[PDB]
Amino acid sequence: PYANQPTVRITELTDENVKFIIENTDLAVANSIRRVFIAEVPIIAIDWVQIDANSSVLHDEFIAHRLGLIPLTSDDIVDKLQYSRDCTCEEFCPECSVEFTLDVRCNEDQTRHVTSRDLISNSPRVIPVTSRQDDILIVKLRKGQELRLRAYAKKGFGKEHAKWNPTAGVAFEYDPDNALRHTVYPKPEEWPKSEYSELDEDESQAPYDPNGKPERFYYNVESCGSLRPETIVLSALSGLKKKLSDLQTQLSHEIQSD
Amino acid sequence: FRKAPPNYAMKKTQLLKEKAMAEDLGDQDKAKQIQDQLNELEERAEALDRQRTKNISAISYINQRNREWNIVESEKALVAESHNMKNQQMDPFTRRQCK
Amino acid sequence: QQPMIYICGECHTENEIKSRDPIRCRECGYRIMYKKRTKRLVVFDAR
Amino acid sequence: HIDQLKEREYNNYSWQDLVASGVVEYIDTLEEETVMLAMTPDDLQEKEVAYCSTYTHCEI
Amino acid sequence: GKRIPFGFKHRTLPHFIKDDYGPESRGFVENSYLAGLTPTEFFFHAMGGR
Amino acid sequence: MIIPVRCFTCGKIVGNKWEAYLGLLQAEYTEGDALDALGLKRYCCRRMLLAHVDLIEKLLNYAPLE
Amino acid sequence: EITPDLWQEACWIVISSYFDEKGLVRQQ
Amino acid sequence: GDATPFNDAVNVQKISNLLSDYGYHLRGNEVLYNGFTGRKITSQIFIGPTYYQRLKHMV
Amino acid sequence: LNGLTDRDLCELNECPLDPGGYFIINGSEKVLIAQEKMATNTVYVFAKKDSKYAYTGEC
Amino acid sequence: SKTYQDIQNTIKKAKQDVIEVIEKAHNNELEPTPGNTLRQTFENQVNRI
Amino acid sequence: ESKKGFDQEEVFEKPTRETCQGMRHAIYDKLDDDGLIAPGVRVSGDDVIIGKTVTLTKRDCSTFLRTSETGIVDQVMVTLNQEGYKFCKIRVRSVRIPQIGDKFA
Amino acid sequence: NELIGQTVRISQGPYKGYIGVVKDATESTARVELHSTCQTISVDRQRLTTVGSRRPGGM
Amino acid sequence: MNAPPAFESFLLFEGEKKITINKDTKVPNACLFTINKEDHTLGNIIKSQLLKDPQVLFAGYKVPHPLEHKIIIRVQTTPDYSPQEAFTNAITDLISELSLLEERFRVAIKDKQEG
Ligand SMILES: [Zn+2]
Ligand SMILES: [Zn+2]
Ligand SMILES: [Zn+2]
Repeated sequence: PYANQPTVRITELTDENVKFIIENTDLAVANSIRRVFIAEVPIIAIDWVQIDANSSVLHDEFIAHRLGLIPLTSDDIVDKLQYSRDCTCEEFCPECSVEFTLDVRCNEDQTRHVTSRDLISNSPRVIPVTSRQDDILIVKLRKGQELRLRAYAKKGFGKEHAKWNPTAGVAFEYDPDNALRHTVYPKPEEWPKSEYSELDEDESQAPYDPNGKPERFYYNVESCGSLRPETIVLSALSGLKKKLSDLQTQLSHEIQSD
Repeated sequence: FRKAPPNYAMKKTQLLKEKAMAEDLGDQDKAKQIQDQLNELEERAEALDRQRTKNISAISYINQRNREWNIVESEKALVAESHNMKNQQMDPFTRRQCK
Repeated sequence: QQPMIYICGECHTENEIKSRDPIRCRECGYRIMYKKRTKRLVVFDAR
Repeated sequence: HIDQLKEREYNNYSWQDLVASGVVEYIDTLEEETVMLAMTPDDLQEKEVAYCSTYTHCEI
Repeated sequence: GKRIPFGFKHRTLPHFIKDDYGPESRGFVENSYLAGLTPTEFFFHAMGGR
Repeated sequence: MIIPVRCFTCGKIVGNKWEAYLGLLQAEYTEGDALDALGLKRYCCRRMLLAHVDLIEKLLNYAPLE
Repeated sequence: EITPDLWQEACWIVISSYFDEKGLVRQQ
Repeated sequence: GDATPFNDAVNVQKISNLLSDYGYHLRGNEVLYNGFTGRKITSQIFIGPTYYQRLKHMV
Repeated sequence: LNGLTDRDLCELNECPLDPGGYFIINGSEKVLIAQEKMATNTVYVFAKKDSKYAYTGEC
Repeated sequence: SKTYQDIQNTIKKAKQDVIEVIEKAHNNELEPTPGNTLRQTFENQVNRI
Repeated sequence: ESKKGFDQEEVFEKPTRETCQGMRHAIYDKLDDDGLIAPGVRVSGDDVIIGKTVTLTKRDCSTFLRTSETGIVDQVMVTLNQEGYKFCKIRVRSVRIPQIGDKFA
Repeated sequence: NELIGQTVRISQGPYKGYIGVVKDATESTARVELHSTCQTISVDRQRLTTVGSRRPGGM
Repeated sequence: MNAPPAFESFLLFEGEKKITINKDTKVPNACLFTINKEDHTLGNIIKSQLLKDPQVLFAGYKVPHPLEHKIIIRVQTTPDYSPQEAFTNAITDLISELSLLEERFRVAIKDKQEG
């Protein structure tokens, strides 16, 4: 009636993606982690843009939208900030936000690539991803056009807006050979082999294995720059464990109060 | 005391200078207008390339060459078609043959 | 004491137009001309 | 004509030379009723059991 | 209700030849939508679909 | 109009690759070998850069001043 | 000398030359 | 890709043979997983890029 | 705007891709739709059966 | 691909059948059905094929 | 704006709850004293765009945003027409995220 | 009334830090038309703080 | 214009309870937990964890409408076991397992990094 003892095995770890394998867990627990990578992992992203002069050919909201999608390195800050709606302040704080500032005027004759080099932060640690490969083009200005704005980055997760989504793509997979026949091929040999298939080039799918559950879920979490790919994971495990602890506290209050 | 090619009056002055050259049956006004117009055209084309000196100049060179490599890739694919003329069996295409 | 400043079309020079004025540029002569951005607070959600 | 026409915009060869040289023609609908038109040029102007063998135009 | 009619003089398109009652010359599309339709029968299929 | 910041499907940043990709095509790379020299594997991310049409270069021709 | 089965590349050169010379709204 | 209408060089066996050289099923099907439970869908779904438009009739 | 190059279409705030072919009448672009009619100067023998006539040589 | 062959054969037999109806009528052997002209019995045989 | 008659004349003017008699329940201070809203200003349905009065004291004759339209004023241009009257065109922009009910082909 | 027509800034609750102009205020709530979104929400009048938009030096 | 604000999927209003137990009357020993502002992330792990309990006779979850952010979890147990403690024990061990999975992922990182 009790818990299971999952085991992890990182196969590849770079600074852009992690490939691990989780064994001995349920498919629901392994898929619910996959969803926590995408939505509920906090990250810093520009979310408040005050435009003082915009004379580019793009809009006013086209700039602000393209600025929200610029990934900012949240890595130890993001767990010290508060959500904006919970800061006991009036008009953003250093303790719930990070302030940015873009001031660009094209004076020369060639066109200006306003890139994210121009976004100057007030904290040295939350910067757009420029640290160590070009930069995210924001606009191109002509001679005489300009852009001054100041912006604010707050904490959030990918369930509100996708801009707060820390991943490029999560590649979940389980049971590479159709051993459980969770999928049923009409012609099983037209199908290419998985990357993880422990199968020879002779046979097409594994023979049917009647009593058997999924384990060995293979993951490949790829970061967008904002968090490091093993911090996305360690944070999704803690974010899930915290949703559950909160549910349990509210449950014990509902039980004792009935 | 303000010059007329500064700044945005450039094209309008170009057409108006052509109109002033065309309105004249005197050759002197026509030649003065032709010289002024060629000088204004060169100055404006120089100003236009200098602003397009960066990052538009870079995409012109890539498009000019992409259609070039398509006219190259087309002819090499055509030679590959002519060479692969050994046997054309497979089904999924048909065609009329009347009378 | 704000005189309602406009920007020319073809000149891009700010003119002062008060009421009962011809809309023409203070130079080069242009009948089309546009208004300047507001001074109010423009705040967007980068969203 | 294909080679000269590939080197247009590098000198000055154009569609009007194809019309003037007598290669293409503007046929219209009341005159199209007495053309015998081939649809593609190789394949309808090759040699089999005969369909017509008297084509007079061909489609681009 | 009939086959494709002789819209030009005694033929259905200018590609065919005068007095051609055969199947292809009067509208019988013999391809499928997966193989695609020949140019003449694209047109006849449109005359029908109108 | 201007290269999107992220791939719509995936999430991956493709905003910094339009200049690099036009530079590789200017060099000599074929268009499929430029797209993985940049590091774009999924075909979701690869259509962002193939299909992109850059209009802001045409919109910059309409100078407000000079 | 004739043009054979190298003809899809050549069928479209005369189409491109036609559309350079005559736009699409030439009839107006 | 080229999708001119009457073209004899393109057909679906030829596109299918190319697609299977990039490691996909030659007919375009793929094996999707449910996003809500994570379990594979027992039918292979036909996924690929098509050009959509957005018509001006907004609600 | 005629025979005018491409920098100058853009200096007049225009697009070089505009086809042309339309009028500006009170600041509206208007197009003239082409109207068809019967060819003149040509004899056409019809047959109206819904009258007193067997045949009719219009011109 | 065996079905493709079965279909191409049926279609070629059919295009062949209508050619013989056309020959017969071109040499005046397609005798009219009692109730139809010639061009209607011809078109009927063809549409049946 | 025009010369309607001897006693009647239109003019671009902020109306005031003092002299302009016909007058709407709206916010007229969104538009500045020129009687024209300025670029960058958020508007909504039945906000006043071009303040205009016609003399009778003055009636209000101003133009309003179409109900439920809701944009941000994009640019305002002022000029004269063939008759030499002040004539302005305001355009209003409105960002449309693809919500449900939107038609895609 | 008093604050109808003024630019405020929502300073608590879920819409914190969001700017708009008050449309209708009562003794308790106010309707703010938000500047970014295309919507008019009804917020409590104590969650607001006036920001104003003025220019000095008028010379 | 009728678009709901996106924080409405996770932020609790004023007056809404997180979780709400209702005894079910058709069968004995069955309850319905109604969680607000939750989705298939939390509803699926609890159900699959409850199906491991041998004393649980039914467990399921549904999302009544996707435009609304509420799930219902129906649990039925054996008469010596209330579904209040089935649901509690299904969380306690789901927590213990996620915490252990975190410890193991962390040591496997620090061994992969130089090791
Ligand atoms: Zn704060
Ligand atoms: Zn002027
Ligand atoms: Zn992608």
